[PDB]
Amino acid sequence: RRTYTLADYLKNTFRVKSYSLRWVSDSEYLYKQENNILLFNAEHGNSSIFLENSTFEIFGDSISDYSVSPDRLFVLLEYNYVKQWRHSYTASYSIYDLNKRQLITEEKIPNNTQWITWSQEGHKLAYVWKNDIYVKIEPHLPSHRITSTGKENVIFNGINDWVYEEEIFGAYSALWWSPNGTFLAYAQFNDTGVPLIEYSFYSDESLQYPKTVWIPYPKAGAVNPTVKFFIVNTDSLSSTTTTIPMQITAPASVTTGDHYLCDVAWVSEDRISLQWLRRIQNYSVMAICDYDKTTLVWNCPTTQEHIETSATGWCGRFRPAEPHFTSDGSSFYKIVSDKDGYKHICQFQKDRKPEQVCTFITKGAWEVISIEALTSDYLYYISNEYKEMPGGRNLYKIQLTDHTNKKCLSCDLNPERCQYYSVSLSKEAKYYQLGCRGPGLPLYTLHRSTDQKELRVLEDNSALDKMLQDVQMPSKKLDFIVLNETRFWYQMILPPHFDKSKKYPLLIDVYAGPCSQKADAAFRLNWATYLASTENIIVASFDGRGSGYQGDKIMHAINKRLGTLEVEDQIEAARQFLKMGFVDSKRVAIWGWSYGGYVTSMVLGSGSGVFKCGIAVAPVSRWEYYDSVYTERYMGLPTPEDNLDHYRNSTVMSRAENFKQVEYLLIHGTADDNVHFQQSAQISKALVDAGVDFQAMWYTDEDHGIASSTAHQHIYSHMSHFLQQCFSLR
Amino acid sequence: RRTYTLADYLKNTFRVKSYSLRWVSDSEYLYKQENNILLFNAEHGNSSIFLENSTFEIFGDSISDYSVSPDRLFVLLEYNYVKQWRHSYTASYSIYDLNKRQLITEEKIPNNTQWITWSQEGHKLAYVWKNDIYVKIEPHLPSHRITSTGKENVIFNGINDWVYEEEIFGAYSALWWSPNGTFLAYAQFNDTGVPLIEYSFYSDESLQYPKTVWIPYPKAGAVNPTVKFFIVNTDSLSSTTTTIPMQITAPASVTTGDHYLCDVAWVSEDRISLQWLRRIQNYSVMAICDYDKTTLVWNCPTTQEHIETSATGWCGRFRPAEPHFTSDGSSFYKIVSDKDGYKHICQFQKDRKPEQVCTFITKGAWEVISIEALTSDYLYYISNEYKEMPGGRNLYKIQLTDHTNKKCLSCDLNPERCQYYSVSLSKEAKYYQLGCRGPGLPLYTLHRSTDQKELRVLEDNSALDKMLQDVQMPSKKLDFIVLNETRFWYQMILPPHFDKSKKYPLLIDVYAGPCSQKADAAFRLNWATYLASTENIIVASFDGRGSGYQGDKIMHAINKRLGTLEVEDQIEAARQFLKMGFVDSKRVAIWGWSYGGYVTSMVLGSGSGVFKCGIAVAPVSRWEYYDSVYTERYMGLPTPEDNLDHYRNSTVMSRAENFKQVEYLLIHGTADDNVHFQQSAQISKALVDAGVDFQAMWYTDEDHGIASSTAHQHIYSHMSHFLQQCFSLR
Ligand SMILES: *[C@@H](N)[C@@H]1CC[C@H](C#C)N1C(=O)[C@@H](N)C1CCCC1
Repeated sequence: RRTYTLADYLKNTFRVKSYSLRWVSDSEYLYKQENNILLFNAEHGNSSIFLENSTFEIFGDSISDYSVSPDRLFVLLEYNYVKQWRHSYTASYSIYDLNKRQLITEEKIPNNTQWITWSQEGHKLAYVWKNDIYVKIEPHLPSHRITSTGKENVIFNGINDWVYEEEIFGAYSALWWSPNGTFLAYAQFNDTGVPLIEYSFYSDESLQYPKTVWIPYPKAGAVNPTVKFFIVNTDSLSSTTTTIPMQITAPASVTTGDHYLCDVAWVSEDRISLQWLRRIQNYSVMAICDYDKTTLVWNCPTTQEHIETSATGWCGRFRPAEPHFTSDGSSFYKIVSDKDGYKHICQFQKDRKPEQVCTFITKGAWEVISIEALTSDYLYYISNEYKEMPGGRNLYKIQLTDHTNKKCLSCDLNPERCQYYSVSLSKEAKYYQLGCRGPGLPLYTLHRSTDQKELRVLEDNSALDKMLQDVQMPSKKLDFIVLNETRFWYQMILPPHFDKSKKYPLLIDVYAGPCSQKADAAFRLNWATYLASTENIIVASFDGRGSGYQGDKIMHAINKRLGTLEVEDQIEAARQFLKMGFVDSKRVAIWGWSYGGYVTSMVLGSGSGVFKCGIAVAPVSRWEYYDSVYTERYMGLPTPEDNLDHYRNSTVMSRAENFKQVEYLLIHGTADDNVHFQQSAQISKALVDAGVDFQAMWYTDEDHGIASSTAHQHIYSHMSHFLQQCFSLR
Repeated sequence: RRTYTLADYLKNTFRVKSYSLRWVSDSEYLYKQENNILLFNAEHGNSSIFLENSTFEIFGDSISDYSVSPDRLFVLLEYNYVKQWRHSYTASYSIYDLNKRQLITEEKIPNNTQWITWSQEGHKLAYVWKNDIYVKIEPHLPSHRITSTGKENVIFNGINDWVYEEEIFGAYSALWWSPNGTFLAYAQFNDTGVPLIEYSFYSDESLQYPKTVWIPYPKAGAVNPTVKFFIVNTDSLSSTTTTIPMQITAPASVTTGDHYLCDVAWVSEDRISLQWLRRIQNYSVMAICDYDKTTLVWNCPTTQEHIETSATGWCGRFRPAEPHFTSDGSSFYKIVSDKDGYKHICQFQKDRKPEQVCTFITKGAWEVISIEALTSDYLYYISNEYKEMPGGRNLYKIQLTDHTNKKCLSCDLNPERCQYYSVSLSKEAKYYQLGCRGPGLPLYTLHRSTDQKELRVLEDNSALDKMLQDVQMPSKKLDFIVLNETRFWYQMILPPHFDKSKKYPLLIDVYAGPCSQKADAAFRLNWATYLASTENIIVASFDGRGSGYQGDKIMHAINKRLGTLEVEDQIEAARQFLKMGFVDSKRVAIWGWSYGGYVTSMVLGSGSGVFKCGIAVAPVSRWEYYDSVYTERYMGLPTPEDNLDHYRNSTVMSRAENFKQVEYLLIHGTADDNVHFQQSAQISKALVDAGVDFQAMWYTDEDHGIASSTAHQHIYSHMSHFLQQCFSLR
């Protein structure tokens, strides 16, 4: 009869396993086992050593990661990893020759690389160092410098600047090898007119004078970085001191004013697909470009233009979805909202057709989460269609030649244990591995695409299961309440022997940002687990308006006015929970991180009287402080000629007064390059001028995630005690 | 039966009056009455209007202050005051012609002056603007630019750089008019090699991007600014486009390495006195310089050198005391430690004499606080001699011609009400005003120097007295405990009907920095008053080793090792207090600001088990972070060749562990240019790595004094609740 301690959480007492494989072909994959990379034969467990407990130990214990060339001939050894922003980071590398069985030592690779990657084919390498792109046709050979315009915080070649890395692409990389590795496409960013944000860094107590970090960061309405797209021919390198990359210029309907590069996708090797977006993400264009053999130039004829548009809000969930072309690149499938506002799959022809560019292959009041693979006859995707649960994830498949032949491949398997699947098909969809993140303990299995014969079970958390037997785990209800005649899903983490007649304190876990989803069928062991299993607190989340994957009617509901409906609906959800009975209305709280911290703060400052206390970590206090790409996507420009008013209305400080009726805890990281601290600093100041007492806590040199070990532990313990004090427990 | 509320303190319910006069001659003074400057006749209350309720109102309500030329012909009107550091600030000025009865409008004075002042004689003005010195022989006339080397954060002409303003001179000014206004002496500082500290400023929530303030600030051991001393001849100005100032060069025994300018003092008009100090304040030299009429140059012959030295610690209390020359400038009196280490008054002859430069005029185990005036026959000073109370202040006087004719002039007056006097003699000591800060309510009276006949009572707080009748005011014991065979004074603010048999919670109010004094006989209405009158908390302070005015044996006890004895003795004092009975050992706290916050933190982190909780505001966490002039004066240089070890031993972070046994509250101001925040940031981080929970609070854009109105209120309320929570009250 043991509970789930805060220590169980902080020390990670109960490890949850998984099976992260790396398809190397249509029939074999790689898998790390006891610091050994093994090659597995999907079909017969037939295994085999690929890299030993050994190898990795040479470069000390600093071996951050590894990357096997596609032709399985060499292996990249990452080490001396140094983080920088969400995805950026710099490591040192070593190429290990599998065949010759030793480390290539000749033409090494810069001891401070910002990015590196093999071609899709052989053993070609492209890496960015000092903001410049370099190429090595083969591992033993010398580097060919592709660019030289590179310069810190000014010119980025092959890597994204801060805002692009964070809001557009999602990674540091801005390189794209064409299939058959003939070309190498890359983007270039000029951060010149972009303003700077400059926070302090204290470092070891031995540093006598604190450093200062500057970053070209564009806040709402500020001048943004600029782009340029190039494609350099890899094959000529050996016969020149320099090659002259060819530039593609965004489509006219985008060049008139500020705009961004949305996504890159190689169709074939003489055809590439680029997606562009206007600064006001109202409009989007996806041009298809062909390589002219004669004049050695790329053409992006307006006939292959393709326009995406939204009269309700913005394009895509967080940006236009990616296209998936056929072999002959004659057509492509892409997820777009249908006549009803439901993100579905439809076909396109390379050449645009007058208001008929699409033919939907999917219909219904549910949405396609993502396209997973496109065979010559099949299109495997993932949707939240099954059991009308927008919070669930299942793997479907449609026969191209017959859109009727639609079959779910995960819906049966374990309806009880699994309702949230993650997938991963082999190079040519011959086999497919399934990741059950579903309600119960995560379950990984691999099947044979043909008949779905579950070849075997790769990982069932039997171990974690035996362990959790001696612990009083909490439960998780995932249902939905209905407001103004609409389904609105929510979830609750119920403490152990939860008795519907007694009354418990309630903690609302918030996010509620555009296209967010907190109510789902995924298994987790987090802080909320400890809060229910040991403090008997009910932790609930509610996906209200402007959220999830339930159509644009719900998502675009927030458009041009954040800090409105999503906040309100969060309060309503609490009301409703109270009406369910088992909630001690005298002890109801709410917390959130980043966007969630904003809503938390906006709820606490609404004076609805419904909440006692709350905690906001790295909150946003007013949209002018946040970056352009994100903010503007929903708020437009902060100008009288546009949406300045809603900007100035959705301020947290403008609600300082109402905080007198609440115990508030504001937490922020000192080195937060994302949500600047200026944000919380502006809040504390607002409350101080209002004469409202509250509790604060800064985390010296912590990121936007306050995730260093010691900090992570400290911030959760401190938040626990805050709730304990607030709920009269502790 | 009403108590003294936290509101009584914060809103300043009970105003304490005073009488701030401005001697205009040996017989008349100025006094502000209902926004009217009145001229009073010391002798017969004979008054008279000098400036009206009027005048001041023209320049709106922005009239920051006023300054009457010595020849009472014009008045300076300060307005548009903008603070910057402790004493620095910039205002706008207007010269008001008393005679012509209107504002001089012609040759105005720069709308952003950094400093200004009349000559000691007529109506000459010298002011610094844009770091350059300017002169106006008379108010209606045009400015004569004296310097032009001026440049922000680099070259300072006539004003002090940050460290000098803060640690050496105590004011922004670096100008000195000679008597008879012929010359104008000034110092010039080059901040060139001095490193920068750069904190952020957020300002109104409308500022989209936070500013950054940089300041050339030299931390312990860092490169210091450099000095140069000039004297320009004011009389030539009218006959040149430019004048060439003459430079005086510090004495040889100081020029070998880093050093500072200690103090400037004009002896006569052909003789000036400069005091210099080595970077290691072990040594000091006070040269006397004469103006050569022939070669038009100043000479500072080594024969008039004069050397001050300390084999126990540093020179002076916070720097060498100032000299007080005779009329004919043949001799001068200055406060220096005697053979026993007691700061006393002794005579010097312009020319130094081989190890006999001094002749003490004072002896005893008490010290002379300061010299107040030097007549042709009398020397008025202030000491803590009376009743062997080092915490008391009395005005004495000695007949020069007979050192026996020593008489105290304030010791009788009101032994009950007054034990802490402040003085102020007329231009030639014909009359003298007394300021009773003593035990009881402050009492101001003026007397006639001849026989001390108290002419009248200028201010007795009868008003405040009538008011405090209906309030249960706390008492204040000022006694001393004896440790290791030595007197050590302490004081306690006892709650109203204090009953020696019951038991109260204890709050130690700390400072305990070198030459500090918290135990004195001065009347005050502060936070501690509220804490006793309404929370029944005993607030006590203790002057232990390395403190007050009780000889160098006690003061220099800390030398080369801060964060030692002064911390310990503070704990001992608590022990002793407990042994006195009336202290609930289960509820003992301790707080402090700046230096006090350091000791508080060092005590809490000592694991002595004696304290429950504590509060540290803008603390120092390790001496390498604090500035050079201050730190080095007691710690030397942070180098292995000197005192690096004691620097690294006295760290607050090195005691993180021991904080597990304490409720700690760390508070810091965001725009603290004095104690950088880097300090608290380094502490929070230390505790977080130690896994020690604690409470924090930052004050957005607040100074080192967190003294803006809203902030001041907020920080005390928050501290109150912290103690309330800690002491189980609230
Ligand atoms: C906190 N999560 C901040 C607050 C605003 C925005 C959101 C949501 N945000 C981000 O960090 C975003 N970059 C966000 C990360 C995942 C999708 C976009």
